[PDB]
Amino acid sequence: PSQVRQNYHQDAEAAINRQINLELYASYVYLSMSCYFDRDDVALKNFAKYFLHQSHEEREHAEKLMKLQNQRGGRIFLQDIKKPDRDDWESGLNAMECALHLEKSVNQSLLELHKLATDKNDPHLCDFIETYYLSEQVKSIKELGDHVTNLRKMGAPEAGMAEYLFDKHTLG
Amino acid sequence: PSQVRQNYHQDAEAAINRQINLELYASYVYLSMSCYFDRDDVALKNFAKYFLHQSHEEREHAEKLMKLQNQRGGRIFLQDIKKPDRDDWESGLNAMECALHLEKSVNQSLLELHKLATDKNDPHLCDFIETYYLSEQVKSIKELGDHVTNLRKMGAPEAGMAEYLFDKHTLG
Amino acid sequence: PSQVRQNYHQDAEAAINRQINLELYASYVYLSMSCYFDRDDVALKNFAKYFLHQSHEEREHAEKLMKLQNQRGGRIFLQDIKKPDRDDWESGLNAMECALHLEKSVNQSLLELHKLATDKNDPHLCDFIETYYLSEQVKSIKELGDHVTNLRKMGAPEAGMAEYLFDKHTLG
Amino acid sequence: PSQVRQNYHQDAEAAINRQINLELYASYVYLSMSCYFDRDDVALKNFAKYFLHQSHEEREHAEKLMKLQNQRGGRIFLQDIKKPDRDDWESGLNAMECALHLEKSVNQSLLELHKLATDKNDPHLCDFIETYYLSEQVKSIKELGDHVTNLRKMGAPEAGMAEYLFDKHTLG
Ligand SMILES: [Fe+3]
Ligand SMILES: [Zn+2]
Ligand SMILES: [Zn+2]
Ligand SMILES: [Zn+2]
Ligand SMILES: [Zn+2]
Repeated sequence: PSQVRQNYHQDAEAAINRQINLELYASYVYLSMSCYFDRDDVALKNFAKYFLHQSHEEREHAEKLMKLQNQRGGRIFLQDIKKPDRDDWESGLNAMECALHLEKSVNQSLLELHKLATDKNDPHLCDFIETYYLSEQVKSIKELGDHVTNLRKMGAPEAGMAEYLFDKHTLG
Repeated sequence: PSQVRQNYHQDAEAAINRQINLELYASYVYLSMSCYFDRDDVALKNFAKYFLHQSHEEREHAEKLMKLQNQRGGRIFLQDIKKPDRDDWESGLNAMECALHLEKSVNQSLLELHKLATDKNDPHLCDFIETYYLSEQVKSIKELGDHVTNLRKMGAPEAGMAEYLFDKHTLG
Repeated sequence: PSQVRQNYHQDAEAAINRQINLELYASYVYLSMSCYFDRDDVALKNFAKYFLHQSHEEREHAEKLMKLQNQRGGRIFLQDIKKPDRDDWESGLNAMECALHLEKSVNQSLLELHKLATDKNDPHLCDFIETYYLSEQVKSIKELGDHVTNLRKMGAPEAGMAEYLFDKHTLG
Repeated sequence: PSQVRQNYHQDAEAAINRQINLELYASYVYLSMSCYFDRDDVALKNFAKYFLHQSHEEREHAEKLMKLQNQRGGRIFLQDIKKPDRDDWESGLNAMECALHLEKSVNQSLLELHKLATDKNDPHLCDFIETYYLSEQVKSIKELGDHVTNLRKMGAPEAGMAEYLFDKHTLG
């Protein structure tokens, strides 16, 4: 094995590779969303900016897991990054709902990774996930839930000014 | 011919004179729009500011074509600047739709000028159009399309707050 | 069609979507390379930094094509991002040779896109490619060729100090 | 018991005392290494500086465990600090290999301490180890593995310039 490897289970290595792919997939979904709001028939620049930022953040998350894998003496194996489930995201409200679902899915994967690390008595990996991933996900989920709540109350998407004014006030 | 003239077709010279007139016409249309929004019964100051800026930009475009004509040793021949098609522009949404149409018309003229320059093997003129006109037009068209989309979604012109709030948030 | 669309062929739209995928693929290849040099048994930090920068640049290139597609009124359709051809890049010299090949492949695709835009009399798209893609690619190819030349002369990969000293002096 | 003591097992107290001794031992090993590279017949000043820094860091680690022991109401019991296994460390490469082994040994001890804290349901102690010790050790191990890899590739110790140039470029 690698000269640095210590207390690092093959299962954990495999699970980290899976998580890298999921974070890269999430980045790609956000990029798709960002583009949608940049269309001339949608034209919500602050929704576009918000989702592009999220795309860049999920990239960074993937890169930090790659750094971990090498720090522990595992080996990164990349897989195809699947295309997002859709090209047309329908509305600001629908995109925020889809983002909430995605973030909860990523959180579920991270909780399964923590359970594996706990089972394999790998405290460094448990601490890493907690320190850099789990509080970030809880914060993200709460922010997206707040956005969904506000858009729904305002009357989106049927009330035409709702997404416009949300774009200006909350996302601007 | 002029002592500076080289590789500059009489057709191209004539087409540049036509384009000068079209840019001056566009400036005048924008000025008309700007004034409309300054009326006491319309009273949308940021629409007025937006169209006055566009008027000044289209002037500048005309003046840059005049500079080109003299740089290449052509001769500027000015024509009457026709009055705009209307005095009353109806609404913020209607003015933005009319502006989009105008910008697409100007773009079409520039594409015809580029085709002529290409046919006449005039790379300096092709590059000039591309460098200073074609990307400017694509950007303008996309911005106006985004504005039209937003105003329509917000409910303009029948929803009375739509143009008011668009004036404040997007154009302010 | 889109309200902004003018002089934008369906073929060109499709070719831009293909190019977006190729740039995203290139970004992923560079990311794979970057990771490789971060392994404890490779341990060349400036090679890793160099390829991570290239990964981020190719992302940016993809995002600029997405912006173009929306500016012209085309519609972005994303596809799967295929995994790179390998996980183990063998040596600094081999990775630079593979990067040179990749950059030439991307250049070839851009030259085919320019030929299509020329055929379809789309000067804005021709100018865009030239302005933001073709000189960038020529510069990249020349830089990678210079790196390959230097590493080969120095004796890489068999001369053990060659990649070490190149990492320090050229990439540091 | 101490007036502050709460949820702090006698086993944990004993294990912390053991860890204090191990960190003091590691500091002493590093000091020995540092001195070696300061000899007139070895004369690698940046190797000497690197190991002296590591010596001072391992002191600090010991002192932080002493602070913990008193914060939790345990009592520090010091033991002899054994001399390092050798006086002559042979080469820069051999010292880095010996340091890697030592760091892995210290990590193993910390993982055993975390397992004990987990068994004894002592979350404050688990968190302390994770927060200040486990990520520090993973980082140290990866850095030493990278150094060993580079020195081996460069041809150390038989290639006479390898340690000289590594001292200048990596450690300088
Ligand atoms: Fe040197
Ligand atoms: Zn994430
Ligand atoms: Zn103009
Ligand atoms: Zn590129
Ligand atoms: Zn220590």
